This record gives sequence, C-alpha cells and structure tokens, in this order.
Amino acid sequence: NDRAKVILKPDKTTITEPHHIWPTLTDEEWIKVEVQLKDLILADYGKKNNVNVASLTQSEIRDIILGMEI
Amino acid sequence: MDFQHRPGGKTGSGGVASSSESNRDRRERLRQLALETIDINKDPYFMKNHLG
Amino acid sequence: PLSDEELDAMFPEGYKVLTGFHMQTEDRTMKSVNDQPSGNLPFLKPDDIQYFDKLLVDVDESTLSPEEQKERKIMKLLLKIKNGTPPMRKAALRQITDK
Amino acid sequence: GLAQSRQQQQNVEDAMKEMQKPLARYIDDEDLDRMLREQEREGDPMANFIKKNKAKENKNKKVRPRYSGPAPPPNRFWPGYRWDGVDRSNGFEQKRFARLASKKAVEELAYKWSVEDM
Amino acid sequence: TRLYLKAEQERQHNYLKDGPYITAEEAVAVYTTTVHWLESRRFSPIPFPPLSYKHDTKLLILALERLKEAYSVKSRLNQSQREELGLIEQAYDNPHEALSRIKRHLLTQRAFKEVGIEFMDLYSHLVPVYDVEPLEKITDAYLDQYLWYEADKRRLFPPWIKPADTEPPPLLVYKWCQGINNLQDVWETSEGECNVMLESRFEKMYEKIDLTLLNRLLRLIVDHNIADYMTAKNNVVINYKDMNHTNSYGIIRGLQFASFIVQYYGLVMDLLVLGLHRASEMAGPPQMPNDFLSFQDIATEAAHPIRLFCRYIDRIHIFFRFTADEARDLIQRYLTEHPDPNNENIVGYNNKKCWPRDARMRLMKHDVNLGRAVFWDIKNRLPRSVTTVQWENSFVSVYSKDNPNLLFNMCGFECRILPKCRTSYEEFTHKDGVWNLQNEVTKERTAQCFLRVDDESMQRFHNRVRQILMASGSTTFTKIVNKWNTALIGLMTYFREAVVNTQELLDLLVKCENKIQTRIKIGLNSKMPSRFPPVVFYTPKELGGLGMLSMGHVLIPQSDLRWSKQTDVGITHFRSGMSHEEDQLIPNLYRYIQPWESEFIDSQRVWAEYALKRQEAIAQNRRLTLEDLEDSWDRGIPRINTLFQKDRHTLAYDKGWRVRTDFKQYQVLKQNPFWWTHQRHDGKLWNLNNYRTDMIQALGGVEGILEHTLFKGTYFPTWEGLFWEKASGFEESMKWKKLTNAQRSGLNQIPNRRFTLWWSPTINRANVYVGFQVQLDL
Amino acid sequence: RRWDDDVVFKNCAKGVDDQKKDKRFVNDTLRSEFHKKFMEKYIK
Amino acid sequence: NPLTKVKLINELNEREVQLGVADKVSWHSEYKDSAWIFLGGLPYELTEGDIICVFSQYGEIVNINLVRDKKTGKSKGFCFLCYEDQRSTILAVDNFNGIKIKGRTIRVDHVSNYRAPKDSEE
Amino acid sequence: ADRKAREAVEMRAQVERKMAQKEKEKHEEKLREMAQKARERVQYDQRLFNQSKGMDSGFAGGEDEIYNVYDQAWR
Amino acid sequence: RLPPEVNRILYIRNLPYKITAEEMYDIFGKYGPIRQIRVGNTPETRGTAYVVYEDIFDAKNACDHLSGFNVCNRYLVVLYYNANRAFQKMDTKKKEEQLKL
Amino acid sequence: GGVWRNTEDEILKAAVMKYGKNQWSRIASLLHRKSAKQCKARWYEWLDPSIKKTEWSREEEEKLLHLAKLMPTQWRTIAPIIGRTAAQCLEHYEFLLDKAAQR
RNA sequence: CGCCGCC
Ligand SMILES: [Mg+2]
Repeated sequence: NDRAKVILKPDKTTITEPHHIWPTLTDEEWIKVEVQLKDLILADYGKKNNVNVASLTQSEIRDIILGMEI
Repeated sequence: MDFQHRPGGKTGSGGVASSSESNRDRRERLRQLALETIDINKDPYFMKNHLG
Repeated sequence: PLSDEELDAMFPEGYKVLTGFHMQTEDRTMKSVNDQPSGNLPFLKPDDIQYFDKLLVDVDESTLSPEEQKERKIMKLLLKIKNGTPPMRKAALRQITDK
Repeated sequence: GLAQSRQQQQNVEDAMKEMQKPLARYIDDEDLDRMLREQEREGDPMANFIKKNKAKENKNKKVRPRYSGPAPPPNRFWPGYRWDGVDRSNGFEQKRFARLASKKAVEELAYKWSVEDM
Repeated sequence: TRLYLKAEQERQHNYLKDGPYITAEEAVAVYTTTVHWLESRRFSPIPFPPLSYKHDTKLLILALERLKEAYSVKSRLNQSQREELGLIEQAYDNPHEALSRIKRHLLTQRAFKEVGIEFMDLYSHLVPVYDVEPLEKITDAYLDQYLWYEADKRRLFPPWIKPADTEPPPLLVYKWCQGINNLQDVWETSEGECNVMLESRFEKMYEKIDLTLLNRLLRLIVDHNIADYMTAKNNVVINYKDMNHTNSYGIIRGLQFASFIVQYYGLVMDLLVLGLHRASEMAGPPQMPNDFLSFQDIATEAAHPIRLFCRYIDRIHIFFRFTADEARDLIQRYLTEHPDPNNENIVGYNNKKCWPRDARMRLMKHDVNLGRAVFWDIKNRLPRSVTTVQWENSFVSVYSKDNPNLLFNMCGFECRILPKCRTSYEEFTHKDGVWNLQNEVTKERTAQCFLRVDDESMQRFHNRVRQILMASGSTTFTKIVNKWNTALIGLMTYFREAVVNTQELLDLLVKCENKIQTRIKIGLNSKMPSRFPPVVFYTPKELGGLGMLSMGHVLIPQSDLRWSKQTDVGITHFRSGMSHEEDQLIPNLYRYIQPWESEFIDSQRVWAEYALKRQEAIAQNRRLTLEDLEDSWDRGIPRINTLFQKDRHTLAYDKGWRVRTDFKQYQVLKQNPFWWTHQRHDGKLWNLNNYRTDMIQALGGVEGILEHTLFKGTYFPTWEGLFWEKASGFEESMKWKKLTNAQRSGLNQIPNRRFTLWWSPTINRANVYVGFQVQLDL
Repeated sequence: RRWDDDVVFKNCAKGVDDQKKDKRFVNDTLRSEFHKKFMEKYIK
Repeated sequence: NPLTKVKLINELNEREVQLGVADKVSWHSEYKDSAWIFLGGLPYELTEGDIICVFSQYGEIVNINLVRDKKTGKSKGFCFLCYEDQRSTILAVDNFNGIKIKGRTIRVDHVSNYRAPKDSEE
Repeated sequence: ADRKAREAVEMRAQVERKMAQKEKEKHEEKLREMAQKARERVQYDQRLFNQSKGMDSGFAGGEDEIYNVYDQAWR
Repeated sequence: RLPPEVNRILYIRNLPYKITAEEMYDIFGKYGPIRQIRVGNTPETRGTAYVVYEDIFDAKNACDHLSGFNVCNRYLVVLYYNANRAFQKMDTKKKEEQLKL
Repeated sequence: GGVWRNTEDEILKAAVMKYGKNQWSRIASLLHRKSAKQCKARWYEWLDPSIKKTEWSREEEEKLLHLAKLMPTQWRTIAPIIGRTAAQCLEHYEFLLDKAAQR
C-alpha cells in the first residue's frame, strides 16, 4: 500500500478530480507509472522468495504480474 | 469512375517495350531513314558491308 | 619574423619587388574579364586558382614559349584529371602516362 | 557527498506523503491551496511594493557563500556552480543540446513525410 | 488560348508599326521624375554581385528551395521537370559551379529561348502560365532573391508598396482601418468636410510597359549589365501547339524577377499619381523614414488632401479628406467639361446589394458628383500610354453628412466603417466579425469596422470546389476529401471573422460540402440515407475513414426577407443546415481557428513582453530558458518560435517574399490556396489539432469500430496500436519503369477499394432496402 | 488649383479625345468590340 | 600513448552519441557510487586551489588529492577529485576531457574505488 | 535626357559636398577652440534553438492532395 | 583562435596594369605595416601581385573586407598564398649565441 | 547540356527533309538524347536553310548599329528586321563591332 | 415550416 501509494502521485501537484478515484495524469506518465508499478510487484516477489529478478522469462513475469499460482 | 474520360488503353496490349528493344528499333528506323535519304540523293558510293 | 633573403627564397620568379549618394554608372570599359579558363575544360574552384592560375591566360604559344609550355600542358592535364568528367579523366590520364 | 542529502530529502518527503496522506489529493488538499497562494506567477504589479531590491543574503546550500552572478552555462544537471566556473570546456553540453533538438525537429519532419499520401 | 495568342500577336505586331504608344515628352517626364525621387532618397544603386560576395550562397540556397518546392508530387514528366530538378541538385552538389554560371549568364547572354504558355481554367478567369527552360530559371531566381534582398536593404520601396512583410489582414485593417480613424478629426462634418476612398486597379499595367523605357528606368537603380538582362529576358518567343509569336511590348510575368519589375514600375506609377511632394511627405526624410501610414508632425498630415495611400500589387487604395470649399473647386472643375444632370444612377452601390440599403452608399447629388469628380481627377495625371484607371472595375465611396457609412473592399474582403458618433443607439460592436477601432491618442473606441467576404472571393471558392468536383473522376476518395479540406482551410484561416457575417457564403458552404458528400456516394453507387452514414466522412484518417472538416452542420441563420435588404435587423429563425439532426453535433471548423482581432491583440502584448524580457535579461545577466513559453511559444503574428529555428540565418535573406508567392500563379499551375503566408517566416497561423479529438468524442472512441471490420481486422485485440498504410506511396524513383498510358495517368484503384473494404459492414448492411441481394459464387 | 500643381501631367485635356459613342459593327470577329470585351473580361 | 587515451574516452562519447545510447546504460551507470575522478597530465604550475577553480564549474570539489611527491618533488601530474554529486563527475568527464591549460592537454576519467596514492598512469 | 539628368545629379553632388566643407569643418573650429579652457585643462539558451528546420513553405507547392493538417500525430 | 590559415601573405589577382608603384602601397599600407610586394613581369603575372606584411591581423583585415572590392575599374580577388617550396637551402650561417640573451 | 555534334545535325537535316515542320516529337523519336524542344531550337537556330550563316555585309551593319540603338536590348525583336535573324549572329556582330570601335 | 432513397 505504501510505496504504490507514493508512486501514483508522481508530482507534488497531481490532483484528482472529485468524481474520479484514480489520479489524473498524462499517458506518458501513465506508462511511466505502470513501469514502476510492475517493478514494485516484481521486486516484492524477488524479495519474498529470494529469487533473482532478471532470471525470469517473460511468461514467468506475466504469471507473476497477473498473480498466477506458481 | 469516368469511364469516358479516363486515359484509355486496349486489352491484350502487351505494353510499352524496354529500353533495349526501343533503341534497337530506333537503330533500325534510323537505318531505313538514311537508306531512303541516300536513295533520294541517288548516291552511287554508299555501300553496306557483310556486317551492317 | 622573416628576412628578405628567406623571403625571396620563398617566392617564385616572374615577380619583382618595388546617407550616401545616388548618382549613376556609365557604360563601362567592358569589365568582363576571364575568371575560368578559355575552354571547356573543367570548372575551377576558388582554391585551385593558384595551382591552375597559369591557365586563365592564353599562351598563344610563341614569344613566351620554350618547350616549357609543353611541360606545363601537364597543368591542363592535372586540371582535367582532378576536376573533370570521367571521359576527360581517362583521356588526360592515358595521355600523361603515354608521354 | 550530496546525493545522500537528496536521498534523505526524498525519503522524508516520502514519509510525509506515505504515512499520513491518503491516496488521492483533490484540488483543495490544504497544501496545494497553500502553493497557489505562494506562487511567483510573474506579472504582479505589487512585487516591488513589498520587496526592496534583488539583494543577496547568505543564500547557499551550505553556510559557505555561493557563486556570484555571471551566467553559468546550462548543463543538463543543475549544478552547485561555485568557486569560479568561468566557461572553459571542450564544448559538449552545447553539442548534445543541439543534437537532441535536431532529433526533436527531424521527427517533426518525419511525421509530415510519413503521413502524406494517407 | 488560340484566341488570346493571336490577339496578342496582333497587338505585338501593332506595337512595331504604330510606334511606341508613349510620346517622347511623356517618357522624359517619367524619367526625370524618377531621378528626382531617387536623388531625393539618396538611393545608392545596386552593384553587380561579385563572385566573392558574402551573402551569396545564402541566396542561391533560397532560390533552389523556392524552386524545389514545386516538386513534391512525383508523377513528374519525361525530361523537362526531371531535368529541372536535375539542374537543381547539380546546383546543390556544387554551389560555386552554378554560382559562376549565373555570373557568366548574367553578364554575357542576352538572346534567350522559348517560353511556353498555358492557361489555368479558373472558370470566369484565365491566368497565363509561362514555363521557362530551367538553366535560365536558376539564374533569374538567383537574380530576384538578390534584387529583393538588395533593394529592401537599401529601402528602394517606400512603405506603401504592398504586400510588404507584415501580413495581408494587418494590411487590411490594423494598419489600414486603424490608419483611417487615427487621422486628425476624420469625421467632423460640421464644416462640410467629407472623406472619400477610391479603390481601383492600374488597368493593363502588365502589357503597357515598353522595354525601351523599362531598360532606361531600371538602370537608374541596378547595375546596367543586368538591367540589360532584365529587359532582354522580357522578349522571347512565346509558344503553344503551333503558335510561335515573339514578344516585344508587354512583359511576360512568368519570369522569376517579375515581381521586382512590376513593383518598381508601380513605384514610378505611384509617384506619378501622388505627385512628388506628397510622396516625399509620406515616405518621410531618409534619415528617419516613416512607417506604413504614420507621418512626421501632423501639420504635414493636414495639408494636401490625399491622406493615405496603399498600393497592393496593381491595385491602389487612396483616402482623401476634403474640406468643403476644396471639394467645391474640384466638383466645379469636373463640371466645366461635363453637362447633363442626373447622369448618376451608376456610382458604386447601385447593383452591389451585398449590404443593406441603409448600409449602402446613398446617391445624393453632391456626394455622387464628388466621387465621380475625384475619380476624374485621379484618372488623368496618369497618361493613357503607361496605364489607365478604368471607371467600371473601379469603385469610389464617400463619407459626408448625408452618408454615415464609409465602405471599401481591401486585400480580399470588404468592410465598412460606421463611427460611433453617428449611430443613434450604439450598434452592438461586440458580437462577430465586427472588430472595433480605437483612437490610440485617446485610448477610447471610436468606429466600427463591419466585415464581409467579397463577392469575387466566394466566387473563387465556389469555382475552386467546382474544379475539385470536376477532377473527382480522376482521383480517389481520400484525395478529394483531402482537397476539400485544403480548400476549406485556405478559405477559412484567412477569412476568419468575415465568414461569420457573410450569410451568402454560409449558404454556399452547406451547398458545396453536401455536393462532395454526394459525389463520394455516387462513386459507391449508393446515395442512400443510411447506407452511408456521416460517421464515414467525419472520422479522421488516423483511425481510417476520410476525415473532412465540417462547416455545413452550422444552423444557417435567417431574417425577415422583406426587411432584409432594407436594414440591419438582427436575428430570427435559424434554418437547419446539413440534413443531420439526430444529436451528433459534428464540430464546426470555425471554433478551432483563433479569430483575427484576438490574434492581433495577442501579437501586440507578446512582442511587447518579448522585448521587455530581452531588456530584462540584459539588465540582469541571466539566460532566456523557458520564459519564452508563457506566450505558449507560438503567439504573436510572426510567431515567436520563428526567431528560434534552424534557418534563421538564411531566412533573414529571404526578403521580399509574399509578393513572390503571389506571382507564382504565373508559373506552376497549382492554384495556391495559401498565397498569403508560408510557415517558415510567420509561423503556423492555426493549430487545428483538437478538431480530431473533439471529432472522435463527437462520434465515440469506438465510433466506427462498430462499423469498420475491426472484429475481423483480426484478433487485433486492442485497436490502439493500430496503424495504417506507410508503404511507399512516394516511391522515390519507383523502379523507373515504362508506364504505357493508363498506368501513368489513371486513378489508383487500390486505396479506393481498401476504404470500401474497410467500412463493409455499414456500406453493406442487410436491412436498408430488404429486397434483392446477390451472393457471390463460391 | 493650388492643390496639384506639383504633379507632372497637369491635364490630359481629353477623355477619349473626342467622345465615346460608336455602336459600330466590324464583323471581322477578332476585331469586333464584343470579342474585345470578351477577351478582356475573362482572361487576365 | 600518453594522450591517445584522451582520444579513446572521447571516441566513447562520440560513439554513444552516434549509436544513441540512453543514459540508463550510457557507461556512466558503471561508475555510479563514486564521486571521484582521475585527472591526468596537469602542468606542474597547478596548485590545489587553481585546480579547484577550474574544476569547480560543475560543483565544489569536496576532496582533492594531488600527487605531491615525498620530499624531492612538489607535484607529479595527477589529481583525484571528489565532488558533491556523482553527476558532476559525469559532467566533468564529458566536458573537461581533452581541454588544455598552458600547453599540455589534460584528461579526466572516473575512479570507482578510492584515493589510490600512486597506481595510475604517469 | 540621360545626359541632361546625370550632369545635373552630379552637379548637385558637388555643391552638397561643398557645403559639407563649409559646414562641418567650420564647426570643427567651434569644436576645437572650446573657448572655456581650450587645452588648458543576451545569452539565449541552446535548448530554444533548432527545434524546426525547413526553408520550404510547408504548404507544399500548392498541391492540394497530401494531408497537410494536424502538425502532430494522433496516438 | 585561428592556426590553420596561412598569413603574412596575400595573393592578389585581377589587378590593373596602370599600377606604377604607388597604389599597392596605398591599399596595403592602408591596413597596417607592409613587409613588401611582388609585382609580376610576364604579362600574365603583370596584373597579379603578392603582398606580405609584418602583421597577421592586417592580412585578416585585408582578406575579410577587400573580397571583390572594386578599384580602378577591375575588381580584384584576394587569397592567401601557399608557401611550399624554395630554391636554395641556406648554409654556413653562423648565428652563434654571442651573449645576446 | 545540348552539345549538338555533327552526327546528330545531319540526322536532323534528314529528318526534317522527311517528316516536316510542325512535327517534332516524331523526329525527336530517333535521336536518343534530344527532346522535341531542342530539335526546334537547333533547326531554327542553326540548321535552317534560310539562315545566311556567313557573309557579314555593310548595309546590315550600318542598319543594326542604329537599330540596336532604337531598342537597346531585344535581339529577338531586331533579328527579323536585320534578317541575319539567328538572334545571336546579331549579338556576335554587335559585340565584335563594339570591340572594333574600341580596340 | 423537416431535401434526400439509382438501373
Ligand atoms: Mg478504348
């Protein structure tokens, strides 16, 4: 919750309009935010199971990033 | 489509030839030209030999 | 820094030491001097007019003429090789190798 | 010797944005309605009504005095230019800035070129 | 073309046997007047360009760009234009070889070869098209890029020689209308003082220029060795299918430097018209020259009634303000020679029913006699041998106590001024193409300049889209929607405010847009209401579809037809425009185009702030980083991002454009819809970029994705990484094949049928008529 | 007077040099005045 | 040989700007975690303060290290610099490599270990 | 007319220059003997530049077939 | 600043034949001190000269702002001479130390 | 370039002898470098059998030296009047005679 | 106050 909370506000000025629930940021920073969120999830897996991150195939990274039972 | 005012062409045309056949026809055409000009000039010293 | 002895050791011979207003022009004394030499030969670039400077004037080969213009007809040849069309290249190049 | 300082800065701003703040900040937020009320926002006639002149205090990162006011060249990493940085270089920051601006221009031409007969 | 060319060789033949049409005294007078003007200007004449000229390659590059621009499509001809661009790229790869050839051609060659003539069928209009052989075209394009730079550096041309490098609507208003209300007490009318504008053309100015007088005139200002060049190119054998005739009398305006000749001869024609004392009062002392309509020292303004003067290329606009006794003198000096009262049902607004009858010129006998009298007085002091000022194509309009309302057509689109002091209630001045004028010496608004588009401009637009309908048989669907687009952006980014008021043009746009809608539908043999929805047209090409900029769905207004021609009435009864009412609400094009008076008020403040922060950053020692972006970096009429571009140092020498661009209608045949700007010198004057996004959201983002075959595009799951054709429609030198006839000029069927494949669910929907259907075999 | 005495051509003194009323009829069709007005209205 | 290494470290940056290598992997990502840079080929007239004056353009150098000799010498020709920030070392190895001060041309490279009192290239 | 212009122009040139030597040189003494004690006493940033090359028109020739609109891309 | 531009020399082409002695001294001492000039003798080289200074910046003054300058009525072109040759390598000079320094 | 050597001049003479006057594409169809524009340009500029390409007279020179003063440029207007008519043969005369009136 | 529908 903690570091993903601080990722989704990448600036000091990253307002959300009241009738929306996720932040309002451009698509360039949407793909930037998505890259650092998937790096968060992969780092948490590599710290949880003590596994080297770059050893994984992309099907394996797919199965972790959607949370497949591995 | 303008079927009336499109630049026409006929079926089974075979198309316009490449550069080699075109300038070979140019050389044969120019041969016929010079032959008929010396024929009109009635030149008795023009000879064409065994190899063109 | 130089002296005159090194100075005439440096230079070739054939040389001796020793608002505003509107009016008009007139018809000139035909300021139409040659800047590129007298033939078809090639174009000369502005840097090549020291090396091929002797071609911008016509010799009219007598009274400036030992055999030396035969030994600077090679100037014409180097110009034809260096800056010419490839027929002119191989013509001048065969000519200079044959002589 | 100062990247660690900025790591401390980003961790303390990380702590304040994490442990107490909710996930979304709205337009009110009680912090950005301090920053709108504290912007420069050039074109204020009352600027010299309150300021005397653009003077100099001990305005530096460390208490040691900062560099004076000539123009340090722009150099892609905003520096602690101090103690006589008078513009000697092999000329590379200017080179790479011109290079990337040329890249950003030729992509603008490449779009136009690509999209013509569509 | 047969008829023009044989009438032209009859008049070239009758130039020779009937002598020069200009007398000896009648030409010596012009020559003496020009040497007096030029020595009062201290105009140092142009030297012949040295071979070691400094700013010399920088002009050959401009000439080659201005010539290489004419080749962007590449179905180019057998030799003639392939050898033209071969000459251009040989001039590129060795600039000094070509730059010596130009000097060799330009001192010593004065017997040139054929130029060929064609005619643009502009439908009530034909313009000649002269093509010159390209080895001459390089030399004279260098010559005009040199002469224009070299005569704007020395300021040959006074401020009134237009188009200068301002723009054409600042020429039209914010120098001009601002100029005609900033005169000293323009409307006073309590001592009979009356304003009058004259608007005319120097008629047949292009033909009536004898090359003998031209050669003697333009070797006052140029080196003589290229004055002889400029009058030796002007007579060469014009050509057609059979009809070689030489030239001797008129100039041929397909020459590259013809803009310089036409405007220098227009300079000497202006100082025949103005006299020479008023012209020196207008152009100011040479040590401190004047701006376009500013003077020195308004006592100088007060004398000599012709207050201001603007000559566009062959078309003069004069504003003279008379006190009443001087107008009395001029009317009775006109009436010594012309009896017969009420000969005055002719002047100006009698048939020109563009304005209402109260807004038109009233034909009171004093005002009509004054207007015709001052036309009589400007018709002479301009001899018939050099030009003439015909009455019928000219137009004169007068303000007095009987006429509240000063009307004139300028620089494309026609306007009128109604001052505030002579309206009962304030005419609204805050609605539309209405922009108000203000007396800057007292900061208050004073007049109202109501705008409309000219009649001949919408005639030129309607014939424009008429020929795109006529060439609809030879191009694809996407090309004619592309062509409809470029025609519309040509009309509407120029006539910005004035397209709102001109009701007769808003009827025309609804009429023409639907006609190309229908022209595409009959190519599918459809014409059906719901077999071809307006999703197909108004969807941008980046998704696919044709992508066309609407102005028809606009709800064209009306008013009471009885009282319409009488009086400005107001507004009632919106009439539905295009026939689409299902609440789609396709966006207008006009709302993405920033209006003119807003654009000029942005220009004033942006260049004021830019000079302000230049002297700020010199007052400090900082550097301008991105404090040139609060103005969006692209406000201002020369568009701040124009200074900071890759070719600032050479486009400082592309001087005297905007008149060269207009004279390229007598060159390459593509009628240029953007004759008035180009992007490199005054920026991109419009950014219609969210028209595409607002069009998507006017139709949906999965808009045509319900109609386009996306679901069997494939399993393309995403639609957002979708991308269209890219592959070699340019096709540089294709693989340079032989191309019989129909594969050379015929229309390319394959994009035309992949568009039809793409919308196959909605062009082939099963239930519009539910009768006969035919299944393909197999 | 007193307004334009610096201009060169102080008078052309004549309009058409007599007057303009002809209604004449050349039938050589390139020289007829109908073809003159046609070929000055449309081409320019 | 003594200053063809100048040419080699310059050809590094010229080949990166040729190939277009992003700054995440543009060779300075190996000389992270080190604010130290090896100077090379200084003239012997250069004190500590003059070197701080020329190389402080990208940040005030925290830790300098001239190779002053033991007794008989005064300067050998190197120097090590430790700035505030590592990106100052990136800027300095790009910008101050191959400049020349009073004759001799100097060179800059990263260090990545420590102040080595004498190992490097005389 | 040319010869009866040129001479006239050149004539005025001489007399203008003659007044030069009568005016300015005269003022030279008025500038020399000053009788009160005669001799008894912008950096523009490089990141602005070059963001658009060109020298063409952009409104290419007058060719109305080629999708000039929308300066920048869609997706 | 500018090493690779040979100076102390200036090649002069398209120079008139009426140059007796003085006008090259005029134009080339106008810009600074002169070393000397070379005046041709062949009717080619007659009409084409050299000028050598004691200063570099004066040669820069000449070649930067006399390019295509028109004179007595034939405009001249300026270049920089290329020193490449000699005829005699000088020998048996003493040039001893002699305690001058 | 348009160099126009002899082996194409004589073929052009033969072609104009065969085909005609206003028919130039059909005789540019046999020259391998030339277009019809260049064929018209030479056959009226150099190869026309009416061109009196030598024999400078004395009547035409006293004619042109105060015919090229009437209209000072324009050697295509005064070329049919002189009738030397190659329009550069006139320019050859005029520059040669203003060399010989200068020397 | 509501054109339009194609062999
Ligand atoms: Mg057929």
